[PDB]
Amino acid sequence: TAAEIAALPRQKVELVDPPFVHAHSQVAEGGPKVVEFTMVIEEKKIVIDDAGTEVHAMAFNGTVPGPLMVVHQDDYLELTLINPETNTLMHNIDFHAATGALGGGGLTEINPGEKTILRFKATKPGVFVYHCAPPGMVPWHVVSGENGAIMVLPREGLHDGKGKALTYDKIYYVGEQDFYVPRDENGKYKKYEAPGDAYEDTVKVMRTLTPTHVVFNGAVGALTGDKAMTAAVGEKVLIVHSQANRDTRPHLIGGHGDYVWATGKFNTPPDVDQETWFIPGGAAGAAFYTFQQPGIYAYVNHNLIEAFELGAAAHFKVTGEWNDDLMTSVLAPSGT
Amino acid sequence: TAAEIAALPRQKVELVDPPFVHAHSQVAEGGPKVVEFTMVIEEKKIVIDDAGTEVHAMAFNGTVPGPLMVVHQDDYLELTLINPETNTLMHNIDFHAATGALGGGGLTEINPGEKTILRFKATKPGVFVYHCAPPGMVPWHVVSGENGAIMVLPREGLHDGKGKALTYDKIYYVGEQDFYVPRDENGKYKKYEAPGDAYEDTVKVMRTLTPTHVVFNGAVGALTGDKAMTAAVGEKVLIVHSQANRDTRPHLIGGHGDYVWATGKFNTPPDVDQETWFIPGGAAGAAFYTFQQPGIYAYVNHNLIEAFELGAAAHFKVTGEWNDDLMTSVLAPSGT
Amino acid sequence: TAAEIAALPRQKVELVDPPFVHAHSQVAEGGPKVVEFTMVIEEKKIVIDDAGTEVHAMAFNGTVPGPLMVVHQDDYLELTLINPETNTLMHNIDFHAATGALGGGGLTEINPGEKTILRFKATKPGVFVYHCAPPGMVPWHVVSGENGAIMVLPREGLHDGKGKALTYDKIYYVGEQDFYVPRDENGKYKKYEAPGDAYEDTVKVMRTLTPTHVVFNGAVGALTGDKAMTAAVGEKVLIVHSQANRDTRPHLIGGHGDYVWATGKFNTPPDVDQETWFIPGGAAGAAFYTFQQPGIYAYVNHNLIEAFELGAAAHFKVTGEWNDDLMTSVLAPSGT
Ligand SMILES: [Cu+2]
Ligand SMILES: [Cu+2]
Ligand SMILES: [Cu+2]
Ligand SMILES: [Cu+2]
Ligand SMILES: [Cu+2]
Ligand SMILES: [Cu+2]
Repeated sequence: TAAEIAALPRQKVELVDPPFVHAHSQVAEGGPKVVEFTMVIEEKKIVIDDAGTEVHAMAFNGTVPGPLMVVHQDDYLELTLINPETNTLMHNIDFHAATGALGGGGLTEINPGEKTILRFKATKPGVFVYHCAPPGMVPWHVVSGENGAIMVLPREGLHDGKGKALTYDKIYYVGEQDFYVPRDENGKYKKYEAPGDAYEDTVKVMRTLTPTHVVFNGAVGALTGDKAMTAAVGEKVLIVHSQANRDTRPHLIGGHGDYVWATGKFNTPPDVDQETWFIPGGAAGAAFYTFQQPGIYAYVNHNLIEAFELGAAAHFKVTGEWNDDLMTSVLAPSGT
Repeated sequence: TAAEIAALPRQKVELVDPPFVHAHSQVAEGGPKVVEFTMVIEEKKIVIDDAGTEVHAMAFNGTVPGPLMVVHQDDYLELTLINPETNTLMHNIDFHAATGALGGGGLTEINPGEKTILRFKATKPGVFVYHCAPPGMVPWHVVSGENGAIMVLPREGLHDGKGKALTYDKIYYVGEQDFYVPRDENGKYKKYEAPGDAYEDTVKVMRTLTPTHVVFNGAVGALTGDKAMTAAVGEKVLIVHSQANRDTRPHLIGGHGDYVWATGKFNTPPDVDQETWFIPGGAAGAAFYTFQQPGIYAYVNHNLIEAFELGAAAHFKVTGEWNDDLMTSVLAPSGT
Repeated sequence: TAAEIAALPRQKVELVDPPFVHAHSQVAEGGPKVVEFTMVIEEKKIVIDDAGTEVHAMAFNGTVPGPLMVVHQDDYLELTLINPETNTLMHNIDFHAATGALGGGGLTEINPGEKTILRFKATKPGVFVYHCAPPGMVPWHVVSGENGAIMVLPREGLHDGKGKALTYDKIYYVGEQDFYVPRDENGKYKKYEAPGDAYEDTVKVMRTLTPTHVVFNGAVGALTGDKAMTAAVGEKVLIVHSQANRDTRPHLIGGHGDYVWATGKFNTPPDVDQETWFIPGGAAGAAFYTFQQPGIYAYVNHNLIEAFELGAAAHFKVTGEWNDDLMTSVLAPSGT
C-alpha cells in the first residue's frame, strides 16, 4: 500500500506497433514491479481504403489501434503521455483496467505542449480497452482511432476452467475501428484541412450510427496479403481483439476459438469450441487456438457485409502438412 | 398448488418511482406470500431532451421506465393494473418472469376505463423485463416507454459462484429507452395532438432501426448533476439495467462490474471483473460493485455515440478518501 | 486417422425441409460412421411478404434456411453438393463445424453443371452455421438465403452443467434471415430478371446495414397460423436458431429458455432460466424448454420492431391443461 513500498523494481518497456506485442513473459518472473510505458498522441492524416479516403486520425504512437501494453496482476502500470505542441487538441486517457478518476482520464488532460505521468495498480486480470475521453468530445476522439488495449496476465499465466495451464506460442492484437467519413452531394468522401473542420460533418454521420468503414489495424486490407498474420500447424496462438465503440463478432474462417474469454476477463472461465464469439463495444476479448491445418484463414467480423464490404477482414497464413482425417475432398469439382 | 393453499400471507407494496427501489429484504423473511402491487398506465407528453422534444409516452405509474417490483422465488406477484378512462388505447402487460398466456398479456387487455388483476408464481430467480404488448401495436407501445422490470431474489439472497453471500448496501434501477421521434423537412422534431396522430410517422422511423434518442430514466440528463446516483467508498451497490427493445453495453467509467449477471438470471453464475457487459434487447441484467475510489463516475452505454450524442449517460457521485495505491498522478499535466 | 480406417459404417440420410429435422438418435447408437448427405443449390425467386416482394434466392435444397444436418461428435460428414446447370453462379460451402480450407469452401467451388464431395470429421460438439462463400461475393450469397446449420451431438446425448442427461421430445430449427431488397423512387420494392441484375442495387442497400425484412423460415408469417410449431404441456423441446450474418435475440413469449447454449457449443455449460438470449451473426444457438402451460406462444427476435414490423415472429401452438398455480386471472378486465 504505502508510498515508500512502491519504490519496487521498475521496468521500462518499448512498445511495438500493432499488431506484434512487446516482449513479456506469461508467468510473472518475480514480484510486483512498476512497469513503465511512454506514448505520444499524434494527430495525422491516414488513408483508410484503396480509393484514397483520408481521415484525420488521433493516434497513440502514430498507430490505429494504439499499442498493446502487457503487465501482470498487481503490477503498477506507469504511463508517460505526451501531447505534441503541433497537435491542436487536448487529450487524456481512460484505462478500463484502472479504478478511479474516470479511468485516469480526470487526471490526464493535456493540451498541445504538455505531458503527464499516471500510475495505477492492475488489480484485475484480463484484456481491457483504453482510449482518450476529452470532456465534450468523447465519441469523436475514440472514432478517430484514439483507442487500444492492455493485457493484465495472471501472475501464473493463463489457464482453462480446471486450472490447466494454457501457454501460447504467438500473440497477435487486432484492433477493429469504425470510421464515419462524410460525403458530398456526389457521394464522394470529403477532405478537410484540420481535424476540427471535420467535427460538424463527422457528427451528423455518427448520429446515423452507421460506419462508412470498419477496419482491422487502421485500414482496409491492412492485415492481408504481405501483412498476413502467420503461424504453423501445431502452434498455439492468442488473438486479442478490441472494439472501443461498437460490437463485433469475430470468426476464424476455417478454424475456431478453442478457448475464448469473450468478455476478456481471465477470472471468468472461457467458453470452449466457439465458431463465432461476441465482443461488445467498449471491451476487448481474447481467443486461444491451436492450428490444425495449413493454408490461408480469414479472420473476420461475422457480419459479412462489414467484413467484405466495409473492410473488416484479415488473413492468417499457416504452414504445415494437410490432415486428410480432419477434412478431405473426396470428389473435386467435376462435371455431373 | 391448490386454490385454498394460495390463501397465504398477503403483502401490499407501495412502489417508488425509478430509480429507487421499494423497500424489501434480500433474504426472504419467511415462507411464500402473495405480494400485491398496483399500477396505472398514463398516456402523457414528456420532454426528452434539453431542446424541448415532446413524446407521447405510455408510462406505468407515470414514469419511464416503470417501477421495479421485487419479490422472492416462489412468491406470487399479484398486480392490479388500471387503464384510466382518459386514456385512448387498450393496454395489457407481459412479464418475462411469468409462464403462460403470453407473459400474462393475453389475460390483461383493458380499454380506457377498466382494470384487471393478474397473479403468477415467480418460479425463476433473476431480473426480468415487463411491458405492454397490445396485439398489432407491440413495438409502438414499448418504444413509447411502456416497460420496466422486476427482480425475483433467491429466498436466501444473492451469492457468487461458490455460494458466497453477496449483500448490497444500495440498489439502483436504470431503464434505458430508445425513442424514435419524427422530424419535418427542416430537420426539426415534430409535435402531435394525440398519441395516435403520431403512429404513422413514428413507424416510418422505427423501420430504419435507428433511434433519435437513447435515454436513461426517460430523458437526456435525467440521472446527472443534481439527480446523480450516490454511494460512498466501501459500499456494495447493485445496478439493475434493462432494455426492452434493443441492445446496450453498460460500462461504469472509472470502475468495473465485480460480479455481473449479464443475462440477469441468478441461477446462471456471474461473470467477474467486467469492464463492459452486454444486455440484449428484451432483457434485464444486474452488476454488483464495491466502490474503491471517491469522485464522479459516468455510467454509460459503451457505444459512446449513443452515450454522448444520443443521451445514454448517468452520473454516480461517490464520497470517501482517495486511494493512491490504486491510482495516482505522478506528474500532473505540465509543460514539456 | 488412416485412409483405410475411414472405410467404417456409412449412413445415407435424407433431409427434411426446415423446420423438421431428419430422423436421428440423441445417444450415438454405435461407433463413428460416415454420414452421407446430398444437397442441390437452387437459384430461384421467392415471395418474402404478404405484399408480394420477390427475391432471387440461392437456396440449399430449395429452402431458406437450408436443412439441418445432424451427426455425432467424431463421425465424418460427407456431403455431395450439386450446382444445377441451369444456375448462373459458382457456389461453394463453408461449414463452421469444419477445420481447414476455409470451412471446406476452398475445396468446393463448383460452377453451374458441376458437383463435388467433401468430407470432414465433426470434432467439436455444438450447432454450427454453414453457408456459401464465393470469393468476391460472400455477403451477397449469404443474404440471399444461402445458409443453414448442422448439429454435432455429443456421443452420449445432451446434458446440463452436472452431467444430468437432457433428452428432448421434439426439435425444431429456426433459421432467421435478413434480406436487403432495393426500392425505386416511389418506395416500391424492385423486381429483376436474373440474380445478377440485382447485385449492384442490393449492395447499395447492404451497406446501410439495415435489412428491409428479417424473417423466420424464408418469409413473413412462414411459421405462423397453419404452420405454427406444436407441442403439448410436458414435452421437452429443443429449438435450434441460427443467424449467418447478423445478431438476433430470441425470446419465447410466455415461456423461457430453461437451458440455453447461447454460443451453441455443448462443451460450454448452458445458461439457465433465460428470458431472452443472444446469438451473434455467424453463429447458431440452442434453447431447451419444457412446456408448462397450454396456448399460443410467440417466438420472436426481441428487437420488437424486427419482430412485429420486419417479419421475425413465429408461433407455437401448445395443448394441455391450464395451470392456475403458475398464473391466473384474479379479476378479468372489468369496469372500474
Ligand atoms: Cu484525444
Ligand atoms: Cu471507455
Ligand atoms: Cu400499452
Ligand atoms: Cu417481451
Ligand atoms: Cu452461393
Ligand atoms: Cu462463416
